[PDB]
Amino acid sequence: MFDIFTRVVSQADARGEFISSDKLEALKKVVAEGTKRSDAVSRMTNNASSIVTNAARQLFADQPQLIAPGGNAYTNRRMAACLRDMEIILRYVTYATFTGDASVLNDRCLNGLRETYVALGVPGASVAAGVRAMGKAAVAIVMDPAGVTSGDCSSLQQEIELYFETAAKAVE
Amino acid sequence: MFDIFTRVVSQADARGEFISSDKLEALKKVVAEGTKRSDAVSRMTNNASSIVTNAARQLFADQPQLIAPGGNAYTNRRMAACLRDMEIILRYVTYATFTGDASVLNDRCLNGLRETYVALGVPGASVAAGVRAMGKAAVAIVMDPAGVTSGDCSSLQQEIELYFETAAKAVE
Amino acid sequence: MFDIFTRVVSQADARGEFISSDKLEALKKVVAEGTKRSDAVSRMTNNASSIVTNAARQLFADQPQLIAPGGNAYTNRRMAACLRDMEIILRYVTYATFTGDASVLNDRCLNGLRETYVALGVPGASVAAGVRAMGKAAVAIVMDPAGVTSGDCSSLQQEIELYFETAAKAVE
Amino acid sequence: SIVTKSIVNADAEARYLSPGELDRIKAFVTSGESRLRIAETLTGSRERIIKSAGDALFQKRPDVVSPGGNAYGEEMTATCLRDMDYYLRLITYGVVAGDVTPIEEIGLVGVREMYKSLGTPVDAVAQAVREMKAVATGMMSGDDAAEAGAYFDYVIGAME
Amino acid sequence: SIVTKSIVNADAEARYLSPGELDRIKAFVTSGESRLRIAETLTGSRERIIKSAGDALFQKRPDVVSPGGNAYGEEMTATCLRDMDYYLRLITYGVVAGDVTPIEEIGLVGVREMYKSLGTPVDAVAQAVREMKAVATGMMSGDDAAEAGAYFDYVIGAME
Amino acid sequence: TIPLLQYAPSSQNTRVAGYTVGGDEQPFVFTTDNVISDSDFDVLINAAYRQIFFHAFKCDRQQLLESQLRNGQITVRDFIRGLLLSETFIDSFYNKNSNYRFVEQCIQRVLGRDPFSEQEKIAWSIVICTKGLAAFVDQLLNTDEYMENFGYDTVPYQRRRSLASREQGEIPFNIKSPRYDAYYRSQLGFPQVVWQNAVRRFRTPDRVPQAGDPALFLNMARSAQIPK
Amino acid sequence: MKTPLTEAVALADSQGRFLSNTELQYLYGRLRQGAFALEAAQTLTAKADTLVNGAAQAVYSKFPYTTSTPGNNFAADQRGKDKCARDIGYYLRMVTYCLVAGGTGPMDEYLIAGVDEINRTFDLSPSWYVEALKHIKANHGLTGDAATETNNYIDYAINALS
Amino acid sequence: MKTPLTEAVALADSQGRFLSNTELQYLYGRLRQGAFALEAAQTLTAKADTLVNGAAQAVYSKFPYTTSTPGNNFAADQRGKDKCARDIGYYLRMVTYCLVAGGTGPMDEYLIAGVDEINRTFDLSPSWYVEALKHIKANHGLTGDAATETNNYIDYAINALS
Amino acid sequence: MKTPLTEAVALADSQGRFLSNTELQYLYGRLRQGAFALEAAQTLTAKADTLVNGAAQAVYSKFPYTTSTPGNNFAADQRGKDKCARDIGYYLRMVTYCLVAGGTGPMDEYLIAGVDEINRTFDLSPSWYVEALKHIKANHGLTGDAATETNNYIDYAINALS
Ligand SMILES: CCC1=C(C)/C(=C/C2=NC(=C\c3[nH]c(/C=C4\NC(=O)[C@H](C)[C@H]4CC)c(C)c3CCC(=O)O)/C(CCC(=O)O)=C2C)NC1=O
Ligand SMILES: CCC1=C(C)/C(=C/C2=NC(=C\c3[nH]c(/C=C4\NC(=O)[C@H](C)[C@H]4CC)c(C)c3CCC(=O)O)/C(CCC(=O)O)=C2C)NC1=O
Ligand SMILES: CCC1=C(C)/C(=C/C2=NC(=C\c3[nH]c(/C=C4\NC(=O)[C@H](C)[C@H]4CC)c(C)c3CCC(=O)O)/C(CCC(=O)O)=C2C)NC1=O
Ligand SMILES: CCC1=C(C)/C(=C/C2=NC(=C\c3[nH]c(/C=C4\NC(=O)[C@H](C)[C@H]4CC)c(C)c3CCC(=O)O)/C(CCC(=O)O)=C2C)NC1=O
Ligand SMILES: CCC1=C(C)/C(=C/C2=NC(=C\c3[nH]c(/C=C4\NC(=O)[C@H](C)[C@H]4CC)c(C)c3CCC(=O)O)/C(CCC(=O)O)=C2C)NC1=O
Ligand SMILES: CCC1=C(C)/C(=C/C2=NC(=C\c3[nH]c(/C=C4\NC(=O)[C@H](C)[C@H]4CC)c(C)c3CCC(=O)O)/C(CCC(=O)O)=C2C)NC1=O
Ligand SMILES: CCC1=C(C)/C(=C/C2=NC(=C\c3[nH]c(/C=C4\NC(=O)[C@H](C)[C@H]4CC)c(C)c3CCC(=O)O)/C(CCC(=O)O)=C2C)NC1=O
Ligand SMILES: CCC1=C(C)/C(=C/C2=NC(=C\c3[nH]c(/C=C4\NC(=O)[C@H](C)[C@H]4CC)c(C)c3CCC(=O)O)/C(CCC(=O)O)=C2C)NC1=O
Ligand SMILES: CCC1=C(C)/C(=C/C2=NC(=C\c3[nH]c(/C=C4\NC(=O)[C@H](C)[C@H]4CC)c(C)c3CCC(=O)O)/C(CCC(=O)O)=C2C)NC1=O
Ligand SMILES: CCC1=C(C)/C(=C/C2=NC(=C\c3[nH]c(/C=C4\NC(=O)[C@H](C)[C@H]4CC)c(C)c3CCC(=O)O)/C(CCC(=O)O)=C2C)NC1=O
Repeated sequence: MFDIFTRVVSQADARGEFISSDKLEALKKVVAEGTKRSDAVSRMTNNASSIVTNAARQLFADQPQLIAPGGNAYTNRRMAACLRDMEIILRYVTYATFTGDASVLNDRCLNGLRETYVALGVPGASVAAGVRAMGKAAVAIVMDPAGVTSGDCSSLQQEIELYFETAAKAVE
Repeated sequence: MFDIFTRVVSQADARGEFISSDKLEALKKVVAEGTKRSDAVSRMTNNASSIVTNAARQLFADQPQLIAPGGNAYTNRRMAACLRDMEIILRYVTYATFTGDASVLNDRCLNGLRETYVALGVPGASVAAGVRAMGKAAVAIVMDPAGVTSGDCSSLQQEIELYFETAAKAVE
Repeated sequence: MFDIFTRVVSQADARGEFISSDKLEALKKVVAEGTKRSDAVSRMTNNASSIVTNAARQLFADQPQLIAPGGNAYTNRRMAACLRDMEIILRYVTYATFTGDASVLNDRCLNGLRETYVALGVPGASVAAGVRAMGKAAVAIVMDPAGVTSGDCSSLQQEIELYFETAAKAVE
Repeated sequence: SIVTKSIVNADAEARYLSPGELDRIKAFVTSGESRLRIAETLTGSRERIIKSAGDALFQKRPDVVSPGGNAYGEEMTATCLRDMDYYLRLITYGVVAGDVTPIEEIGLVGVREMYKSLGTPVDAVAQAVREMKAVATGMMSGDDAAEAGAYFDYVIGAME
Repeated sequence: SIVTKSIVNADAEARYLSPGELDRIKAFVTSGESRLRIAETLTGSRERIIKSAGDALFQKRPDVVSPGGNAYGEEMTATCLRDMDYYLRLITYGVVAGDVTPIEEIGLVGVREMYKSLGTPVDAVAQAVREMKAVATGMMSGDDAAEAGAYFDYVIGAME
Repeated sequence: TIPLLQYAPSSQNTRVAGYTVGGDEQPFVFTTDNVISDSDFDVLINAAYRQIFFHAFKCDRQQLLESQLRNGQITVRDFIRGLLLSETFIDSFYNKNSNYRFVEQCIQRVLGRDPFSEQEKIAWSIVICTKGLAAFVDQLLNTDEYMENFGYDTVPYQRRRSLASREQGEIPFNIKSPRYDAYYRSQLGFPQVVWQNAVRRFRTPDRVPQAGDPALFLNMARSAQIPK
Repeated sequence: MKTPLTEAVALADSQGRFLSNTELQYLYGRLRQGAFALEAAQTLTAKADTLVNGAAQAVYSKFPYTTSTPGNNFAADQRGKDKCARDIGYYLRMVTYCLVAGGTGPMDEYLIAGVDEINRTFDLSPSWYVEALKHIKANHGLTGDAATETNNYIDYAINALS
Repeated sequence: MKTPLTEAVALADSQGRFLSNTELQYLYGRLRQGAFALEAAQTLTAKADTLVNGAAQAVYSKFPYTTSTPGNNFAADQRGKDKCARDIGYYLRMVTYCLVAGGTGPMDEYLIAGVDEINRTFDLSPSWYVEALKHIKANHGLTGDAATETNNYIDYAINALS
Repeated sequence: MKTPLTEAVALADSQGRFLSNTELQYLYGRLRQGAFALEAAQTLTAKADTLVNGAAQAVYSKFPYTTSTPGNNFAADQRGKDKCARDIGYYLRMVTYCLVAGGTGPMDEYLIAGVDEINRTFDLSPSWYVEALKHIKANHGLTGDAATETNNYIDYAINALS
């Protein structure tokens, strides 16, 4: 549970001194691009149900063993729980790119859900591939311009793909 | 938490097909002998307090170290807890032979109580011998026919002794 | 959670016999010196806030790294928690020398707080030195006479220094 | 065995085997079938022999299983039954060989030094072999019980 | 080990240890603490390594557990997990020794001849060590995973 | 009365929404709203006793608390508090266990969920000694989770213990978490000598598996699943 | 898994008591049910494939738009028809499983518990499945008390759908 | 009041659902039970007074000290015999009530729930009531399945006593 | 373990405060109690074996049926007498333990907490133990305030029994 600003504050307090000037110029540029970070976050957020349905749509086209009887996502209840797990992961990705820090995504999902999927018998590979495909579709949905003033979103595609790869690797 | 019927249903769903005919003839014979299963279950149930008192009576005649001061079942509170533990084991045996499946006995006792008796310092050997003697007395009480129409209990002595040996081995 | 008397009772019950005579003469001498023990306790109790403030005063004069930024007791909240931890340790020392047994001090602090200070990142060395200095100041405050009748304070210096060294070693 | 003992006893004397020793070897060769039957009787029912003999021993000598004794605890009682299993195995070897040189030459020479270094009362071990003898001679016919009880008798005699 | 290899390599050359070999032995002597930490990491969690690696292997190569394969049946699958346990033990030995001469000098010389005499596909054994490497390097930090994966890499390389 | 240090919540079955209809392995719910009989009140009281401290002896039962409960003056969460601050529960649970172990046990029983991490039990363990067990129980009962899932008159229970269409759910907290820890066990000197087992535990030393034998790994070879 | 013997054991366990005559009454009743229900489940197993095709054709008949419009939720293409007769056979198999188990437990655990959110996410109208279950409960061809309780299970699925 | 229909309604209410086929299985089973149990309860009602006197005489026979020693707990005087055959008739009436109700509920609510503390406070041995219930279950004179479940209720009272 | 110093520490711990003058008042009172109670416990230790045999003989005298009837709960055989004088000595030893500890804690933890269910399961009348404790409290032969508080502990055991 950290912001960008609280991250700089905690680092400056662990140093024990005041915040240096270059960190303040970095935070000024962050305050200039923080809206830039988040209009996209808004265009990521508005299409979330389409994102998770298309992600499960491609995943269960890709691995039909999960839909097959005896598969892990075969049962209707389990399949609803699977879509719930995916939607939760997407929501915490949107939270982490809202606050601009991966510590919220770590705190809320990562440390426990790997052991949860081991204990449940859930294959971590399929949900890892699903989070990867969902992240690819999310950047693909975010990057296109349909009536928005053009801007360079290069570091925020960088950051969003970082968050999605962190989620997919912590899932394993 | 499974029946016989729910066990066949879960196996047929994991197969993914309908239930085969031979399983249905087996379940028809089970429905014919399920009352037969039951008669032993009711005559087992009616004498339960006599069963646990005679079992503790023979056990504490057999191992007087438990009654001896410093023994694990020496204290009045601990001795009442010991009779409670035995009565609980007998009750879940009666539940498992009611539903016709050992999964209820597994679910309710087995996976935790071995570690519980290790952590408590409870000797698993004495309670294993007590469950064995209680099971021997239970089949001995069930098999005698007093005021009952003659019938064959042979398979069900098999099943009850199976449940008691599963309990005694999971205790260890 | 044991007294002196309950300790002799539990030992005599584990023996299974009555209490021997020499233990009763020992307990009679304990009943003669138990008030002794606890005037000592009362003059220890009345100066407790001065004891913990002087102990933290010497400790943070001795190790200025804890007060330094990034130190474990640097933050105001953490420093208040540090004084709270010290006052708790002193209180359970006073409880153990009230009941005349170290089992209360063991029960309430010792088995968990070593792992707590490991998991927190708390340096066990500084709090060990602080409990040692607090115990030295506590015996130094207890041993002096200011308007009190002469008494055999010394064995009880033995017992109080035993309790403080047990606390400091269980902290580590 | 019998053949080893006869060969060695003629060997020190710088002579061949005397004809009396030769009909001794011949009679042992003929009685080997009954020896093998006693050995199968002792081998096939070793579980009940060790179990019942340990039960009767700890009934008879309860102090070695009480706290303070040697065989106190789970693994110590398991090692105690293992030592009894060792001695029943040596009994089977001595039954087949027709003489006690397997039993003595394996598990009876330094038995006092070993069980003194372990802290074990040797009289309780003699009681263990006594209960093993009781269960084993309760398991056979008359002459078979006498022939097995000779070797059980040698083990308890070599204890004390 | 490293010291054996340096001593032998100076020994054939009829010379003492060169100073570069001596600081090699010195650096290995200093890194022995991290080697012992990797060894405790590999030793303490051997159950989960062998279990998960066997699961992923039989998922990956199901024909060796199907009827017709080598590791078909209860005892054959138990022997398969035992062979995987042997190779994880040799991995721990090679991690401590700082070189692969324990692994090669114990369980890699005639591995092709042995597994050909048993009727075993050696590629499936390489997949078993691959899954063991995946579970083991999923269990450690980065440099620890690299240092253990070097020896796992040597075992899979010496298979094929 | 400094605030608790913040702690991570780990992933658990309670954390998700969960899509379950009324199944068996869903635990039975006991509210005072649907029960009014003398009978039904006795059944509810025994259910609460079972959940708080596995078995309740006749001396253990509190005539005051049950007697107040049948009128309606006392709500069932106040009955839970009366069981928690009861002396026999303190004696069986608080005195024998360690402080952190006690916080773990009571969080399991009252909240119906396992604690998220050791750091959460460490965070909660300070309230006990700083303010007393009564103030800790007061701080534990009025949280968001207890008020959201049980509330005023629902007996607490283990939440989502068993999953839907599963054979084995989770271990019940009653059998899983015993009354005292291993330290109090070591205080009793409780590993008892059992010679009557070692007669029946004794197998011949030839039959015992050794380090070259594959019988040690046979349990793993039969516990692992092999696809057809 | 709400089956009568399982819930009887759950009642006796939550009460903390032994089994009484109540559970034995439950048992002679359950055996009375199963004594016809197993043969009725076998008869449904026999008629299953034709019932599935007839239900799919009735669903295409009442809702003809699903065969026409392009959409991956609709069964216009062939894969929609494969998947959709697959879930027809799923519904029929769950009906037979509840006929064997003697309670609504198997459909409640395999179908009902997530069906609402699945039809919400996938744009599937539940009325299609209601029409199919109505065709099945009309055309199963059983008679007597087995037919009434089969219709009970199918009507339970209908009420759980909408 | 653990009776089968009441506990079926309690299950369906605590689950929050409607009634299913499980409760109807419980019901046809309960009607099967009551179809003999009501006539058996009437037969016990007929033989009740002689059974009460025979149980009291058997209790005085096995425990002859209670007729001899002076004590208000013992039935040495006449008021002890009036009160004590009164609680014999109480036990028999609760047996008939559980025979009508179809479950152990009436004895559990009218007898069992406080009997231990009452026998503790009043110096009444429960073995007296065990002997009386054994005499009743020997001498009730029923036959068949009604006799077996009557013996079930009496054995339940015995196990609840000691 | 309800002993005065233990419960004083429990009060001060649950309140979250240090020790006050209240606990020191508790302490000078406890030392006043122990100053006679330890010698009284030694005197009971001296007279213990004859008190146990006298209590067993008084129990056989008031309840002569227990010596006569065959039954493993009754002390008709010799093993019943060994076990039963063993639990007489158990009761007397718990009385001495509470005399040393200064509170009813040891008997409450070693005797009272399960005695009701044990006497329920084993068909032991608690009145036997009440008679034995009455004989002990009559025949212990102490005098003064030690005798009054010894009678207090024995009467506490009696009230906990019935
Ligand atoms: C806030 C963070 C958080 C996470 C991440 C979380 C995961 C989580 N996923 C679960 C189940 C599940 N998760 C999945 C998901 C999948 N399985 C598959 O087959 C696919 C590989 C994948 C779909 C992407 C499925 C199918 C279950 C159901 C297992 C079951 O019900 O038996 C469960 C078990 C309890 C339950 O769902 O109702 C938890 C706790 N819970 C949380 O609170
Ligand atoms: C919470 C409601 C809300 C929204 C949604 C919002 C969005 C928003 N995005 C803006 C700008 C912008 N937004 C973008 C975003 C992008 N351009 C690209 O080519 C990328 C693909 C993409 C990022 C991934 C860019 C490039 C600008 C240019 C102006 C600026 O830097 O703000 C601005 C500047 C002011 C304006 O447009 O009138 C607004 C209002 N403002 C609001 O108050
Ligand atoms: C539903 C399944 C279930 C089981 C099986 C269970 C066992 C269980 N037995 C316990 C204690 C016990 N169990 C025993 C039983 C025995 N010890 C002996 O000496 C004999 C070998 C044996 C008699 C057969 C005893 C004596 C204790 C008391 C330990 C103590 O209070 O210190 C405890 C500790 C808490 C307490 O009783 O009050 C648990 C949790 N609990 C459960 O909820
Ligand atoms: C809950 C009240 C209740 C009871 C008590 C009950 C018992 C009961 N036992 C029965 C059968 C039977 N019961 C037995 C039992 C045995 N035969 C032996 O020789 C063995 C020693 C013994 C088992 C150990 C047998 C062999 C049958 C034959 C019929 C059948 O298989 O059910 C039947 C079949 C129907 C009938 O007899 O009218 C009933 C009613 N039914 C009830 O509703
Ligand atoms: C009843 C027995 C009991 C003990 C012993 C106990 C210790 C304890 N000390 C803690 C923290 C602490 N304890 C200390 C104490 C110290 N750290 C230092 O730097 C010094 C070496 C030392 C001062 C002597 C500090 C600074 C913290 C704060 C850690 C933090 O808040 O991040 C915490 C974490 C939760 C919190 O304080 O608010 C616990 C549980 N809690 C208990 O309930
Ligand atoms: C809770 C309120 C309270 C207090 C404070 C208290 C103290 C107290 N201390 C006493 C004795 C005493 N107290 C001491 C204490 C000491 N002498 C030394 O020289 C040592 C340095 C020191 C111990 C470190 C001694 C030596 C005695 C002699 C009498 C005795 O043994 O009690 C006595 C005996 C009775 C009396 O003095 O009238 C009292 C009253 N009593 C109370 O009720
Ligand atoms: C430490 C060096 C070392 C190794 C490697 C070793 C292997 C070894 N593996 C054996 C068998 C075996 N090992 C396997 C193992 C496998 N088959 C498969 O399909 C899997 C791919 C693979 C394991 C994952 C099987 C199936 C057998 C039994 C062969 C047979 O029964 O014919 C045997 C014969 C039985 C025995 O005595 O264990 C040896 C000696 N021994 C050694 O000292
Ligand atoms: C065992 C209980 C069970 C049920 C009921 C079940 C239903 C189910 N139907 C699905 C899709 C579907 N369901 C339908 C069904 C229809 N659409 C129509 O137009 C027709 C009216 C109707 C034919 C019956 C179709 C065509 C799909 C594929 C559409 C998709 O991509 O999601 C999916 C998503 C999986 C996928 O996308 O392939 C589930 C989970 N799954 C289960 O495990
Ligand atoms: C409807 C269920 C029900 C039961 C079972 C019941 C028992 C009951 N029996 C009582 C007394 C009694 N119970 C007995 C019975 C006996 N003593 C003997 O010696 C004989 C062996 C045995 C004859 C059956 C006697 C003689 C009394 C009067 C003793 C008294 O003052 O307490 C009392 C105390 C009331 C009183 O003192 O008059 C109760 C509550 N009450 C009930 O409401
Ligand atoms: C330290 C506190 C303590 C007490 C009080 C205690 C009582 C106690 N008495 C028992 C049995 C017994 N209690 C009695 C006592 C009597 N019966 C009579 O007829 C006489 C009137 C009376 C003689 C005093 C007898 C004879 C037995 C053996 C009966 C049995 O098998 O259960 C048993 C069951 C153990 C066994 O069966 O051997 C316990 C636990 N145990 C304890 O640990």
